[PDB]
Amino acid sequence: TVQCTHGIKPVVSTQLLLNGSLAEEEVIIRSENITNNAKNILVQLNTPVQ
Amino acid sequence: QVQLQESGPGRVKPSETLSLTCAVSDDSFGSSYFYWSWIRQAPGKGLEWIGYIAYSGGVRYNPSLSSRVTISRNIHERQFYLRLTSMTAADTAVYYCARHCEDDYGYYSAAQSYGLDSWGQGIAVTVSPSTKGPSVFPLAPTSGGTAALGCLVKDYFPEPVTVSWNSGALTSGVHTFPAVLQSSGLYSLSSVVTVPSSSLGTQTYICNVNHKPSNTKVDKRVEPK
Amino acid sequence: GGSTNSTTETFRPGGGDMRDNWRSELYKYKVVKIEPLGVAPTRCKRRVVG
Amino acid sequence: VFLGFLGAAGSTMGAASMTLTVQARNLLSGIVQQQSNLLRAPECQQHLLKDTHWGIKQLQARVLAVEHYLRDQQLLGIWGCSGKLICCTNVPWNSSWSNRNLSEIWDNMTWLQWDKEISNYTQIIYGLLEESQNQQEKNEQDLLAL
Amino acid sequence: DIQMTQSPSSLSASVGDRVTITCRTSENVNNCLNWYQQKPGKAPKLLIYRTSTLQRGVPSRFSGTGSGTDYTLTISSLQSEDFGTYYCQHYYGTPLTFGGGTMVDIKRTVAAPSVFIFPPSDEQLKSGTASVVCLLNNFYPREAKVQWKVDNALQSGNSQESVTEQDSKDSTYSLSSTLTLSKADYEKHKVYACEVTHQGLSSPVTKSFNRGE
Ligand SMILES: *[C@@H]1O[C@H](CO)[C@@H](O[C@@H]2O[C@H](CO)[C@@H](O[C@@H]3O[C@H](CO[C@H]4O[C@H](CO[C@H]5O[C@H](CO)[C@@H](O)[C@H](O)[C@@H]5O)[C@@H](O)[C@H](O[C@H]5O[C@H](CO)[C@@H](O)[C@H](O)[C@@H]5O)[C@@H]4O)[C@@H](O)[C@H](O[C@H]4O[C@H](CO)[C@@H](O)[C@H](O)[C@@H]4O)[C@@H]3O)[C@H](O)[C@H]2NC(C)=O)[C@H](O)[C@H]1NC(C)=O
Ligand SMILES: *[C@@H]1O[C@H](CO)[C@@H](O[C@@H]2O[C@H](CO)[C@@H](O[C@@H]3O[C@H](CO[C@H]4O[C@H](CO)[C@@H](O)[C@H](O)[C@@H]4O)[C@@H](O)[C@H](O[C@H]4O[C@H](CO)[C@@H](O)[C@H](O)[C@@H]4O)[C@@H]3O)[C@H](O)[C@H]2NC(C)=O)[C@H](O)[C@H]1NC(C)=O
Ligand SMILES: *[C@@H]1O[C@H](CO)[C@@H](O[C@@H]2O[C@H](CO)[C@@H](O[C@@H]3O[C@H](CO[C@H]4O[C@H](CO)[C@@H](O)[C@H](O)[C@@H]4O)[C@@H](O)[C@H](O[C@H]4O[C@H](CO)[C@@H](O)[C@H](O)[C@@H]4O)[C@@H]3O)[C@H](O)[C@H]2NC(C)=O)[C@H](O)[C@H]1NC(C)=O
Ligand SMILES: *[C@@H]1O[C@H](CO)[C@@H](O[C@@H]2O[C@H](CO)[C@@H](O)[C@H](O)[C@H]2NC(C)=O)[C@H](O)[C@H]1NC(C)=O
Ligand SMILES: *[C@@H]1O[C@H](CO)[C@@H](O)[C@H](O)[C@H]1NC(C)=O
Ligand SMILES: *[C@@H]1O[C@H](CO)[C@@H](O)[C@H](O)[C@H]1NC(C)=O
Repeated sequence: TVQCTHGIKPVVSTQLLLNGSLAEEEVIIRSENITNNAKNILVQLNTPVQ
Repeated sequence: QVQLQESGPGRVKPSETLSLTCAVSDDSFGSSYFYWSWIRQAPGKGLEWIGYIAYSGGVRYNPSLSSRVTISRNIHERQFYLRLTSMTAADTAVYYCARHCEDDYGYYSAAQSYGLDSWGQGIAVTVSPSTKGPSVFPLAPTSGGTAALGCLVKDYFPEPVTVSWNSGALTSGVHTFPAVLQSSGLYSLSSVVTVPSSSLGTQTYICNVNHKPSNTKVDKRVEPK
Repeated sequence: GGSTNSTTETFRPGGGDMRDNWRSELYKYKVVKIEPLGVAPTRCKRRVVG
Repeated sequence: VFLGFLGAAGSTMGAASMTLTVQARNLLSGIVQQQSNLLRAPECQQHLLKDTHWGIKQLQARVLAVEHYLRDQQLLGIWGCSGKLICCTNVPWNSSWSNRNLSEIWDNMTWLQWDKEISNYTQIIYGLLEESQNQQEKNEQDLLAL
Repeated sequence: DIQMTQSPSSLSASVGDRVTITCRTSENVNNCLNWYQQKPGKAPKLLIYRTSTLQRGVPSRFSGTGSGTDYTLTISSLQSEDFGTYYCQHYYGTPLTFGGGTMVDIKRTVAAPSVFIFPPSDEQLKSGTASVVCLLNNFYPREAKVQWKVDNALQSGNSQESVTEQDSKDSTYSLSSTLTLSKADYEKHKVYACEVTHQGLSSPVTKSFNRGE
């Protein structure tokens, strides 16, 4: 539990996410429950590319 | 919203490109979580969803026509457009632009419409290189009961054609069929009328086919051959 | 996604909304309200009043 | 069966004194629905409060309600009656305020016309109420200086 | 991808009847389905945009139910402005599919079609193309089937067909089936028969003719 969240940078982006926070250990892949051509796939990497 | 004004060319030649425009009035465009789709309907058959453009950007089209369909969105111009390259005679159909809102959050001031509640007036796009003259051929009846006779208007383009019987005299019993677009890109329909068996060879029967684009009024007689 | 018996399945870089960027960093956080009032039986009564 | 909010306003003072919880509730269940902001959370964010001062104006009305509650709870507090709805005090009843007997008051009068008859001396009674406690403060003061 | 099916293809009901339409999906859509009404010629008006959620401007006599792969539109009391063709559509991801459709007209007494056959005119035979005409007149309901037999061989893929709408005076339909073959395919065959299967008939009816007689 926290009184305030961590420091979130409001990075304006469209195709690739920039200057965010990285998931530890393996990368993470996020879709909704249905997963069938309708959502938008969210990807969080463990290693940042430059 | 309620005013989805469509515009464009209802006349496209083969192997060309069909561009269409759909303008929105009520500024629901700028609202997020809105999907604006292009849909065509072939006559007699069902309706086919062509493509959709999202609130962020056009994601997907239909897989059959995926490489030949491009939907654009001019934000500030208040409109969104559809482009279809390599126009064939099979793409001759009625086109609509429809709106629908899906919310992953369900978090708004009011309730939205998941379905297509906003529709255009519809553009009828036809594809053929040029306009032809209507070929009229008679159809002869020789039976005890009330016989029948009619005319066949073939290889004409485009629509419409005015088919009257006895220059407007014969009315009751006449049935005029919708046209049938052949694979050659030309139209073909038939118009018939039921007459008693006793009047065969007694009453003259002439069908008047006035084609407005070609300005060709063809009058043909039908008699037992 | 396309029911082609696992033949088709193509991933393109969408240009998704900016809210998805916020979801990418708010995935771990959640807002709740405290309801601190609980009533339970312990077989004790305030016989005396006042 | 319970007459409802302010139902016993025309009843005898004893009957209303039986349903004072009913009048007590409208202090909280008007303000539970507004602080909820559950039906307000999603409708156009926070009911568009930008360029809408009615929104702030509305908010100021909500403030006045909780402010009035705090006035009554403060008065119950400084009279040593915070936890109870009915408390007895040490202040004797000066007869100049009202000459009516107990039966005529509790079985013949309503709280409205009573509050109207005594609105003249309310401040004096409150002064004795703020003062009388002060003798309890002083007894505790004797226990403090040993 | 996902395909949809409607039952029945053609339906003819009376005013005030509780009518149901079945829409079957190939895959589970998770309550994601829309029902639409279309009077012929106009844009399809929206009816129900969820499983059970009704849209506004829509009377209370409509309802939709179902889950998984089966869904049902229902009308408790029919009306006059309820004719036309009805469709179902799923919005479960890309692409979007539509049902075949349910032609719903007003009920009538079953009448048998007056079937006639017409041979290609001699002028058309000069044009290098031959179209034989088969006519159905004054039949009900809309659902019927036509079949062509050239030299007693069933023909498909070259058999056009058109249909007029429900007429005004008698509320019956008319179907003109046009079989189109080249000039070469008309000479080698001397037998041409058109078979029609209809409900108001106690047996399938066939009308035929020959070449050069
Ligand atoms: C608004 O203001 C009005 C003022 O007018 C006020 O009315 C007063 O209401 C209070 C109670 O709310 C009354 O106070 C108590 O009344 C007790 C009597 O109640 C019974 O007796 C009534 C009289 O019946 C007589 O006649 C019948 C023949 O018809 C006869 O058999 C009886 O024996 C008796 O002689 C009666 O009206 C009343 O009502 C029911 O019954 C009758 C039938 O009897 C029926 O017709 C009615 O429709 C209704 O069903 C009931 O039967 C009285 O006894 C009591 O005094 C002591 O006795 C009781 C024991 O019974 C103790 O428990 C109690 O604590 C007392 O110590 C007390 O007086 C008062 O009389 C009313 N005043 C009137 C009417 O002028 C409203 O309540 C106010 N409302 C609000 C919301 O503020
Ligand atoms: C975006 O742009 C930035 C900057 O423009 C790039 O940053 C580069 O990062 C790499 C990796 O860190 C740098 O590579 C360097 O290699 C040197 C090799 O040593 C020789 O060169 C240096 C001069 O750079 C001399 O001083 C040295 O004597 C040798 O002749 C390292 O020396 C550099 O620092 C390292 O020093 C020692 C070596 O063991 C250690 O303390 C560390 O390992 C330390 O890193 C450095 O590693 C490169 O120089 C950077 N560029 C510039 C211009 O400085 C990004 O790579 C670029 N990103 C993309 C995607 O293009
Ligand atoms: C992104 O994805 C798209 C589709 O999802 C890809 O585009 C497809 O590209 C393939 C080629 O790899 C296309 O397939 C080939 O199309 C040729 C052209 O077809 C058109 O023209 C002919 C003649 O005018 C018409 O008849 C036809 O209807 C089309 O209008 C065909 O000539 C090819 O057929 C020959 O090759 C195949 C093997 O490739 C043989 O099996 C055949 O028998 C025949 O010999 C072939 O069909 C495909 O059509 C394209 N898609 C679409 C929708 O058109 C993109 O390539 C891809 N992106 C990238 C970067 O590759
Ligand atoms: C994150 O992963 C969880 C767990 O795998 C996903 O939730 C699962 O969804 C599948 C398919 O609906 C169910 O069979 C599992 O039971 C679910 N498990 C849990 C723990 O919820 C969830 O959808 C994923 N979220 C993404 C990919 O954004
Ligand atoms: C999750 O599954 C339900 C089925 O109960 C479905 O209705 C819903 O649309 C799914 N969620 C999303 C975000 O698609
Ligand atoms: C009440 O106070 C008045 C003066 O304020 C006094 O005259 C009267 O006697 C008092 N009544 C008592 C003490 O009962």
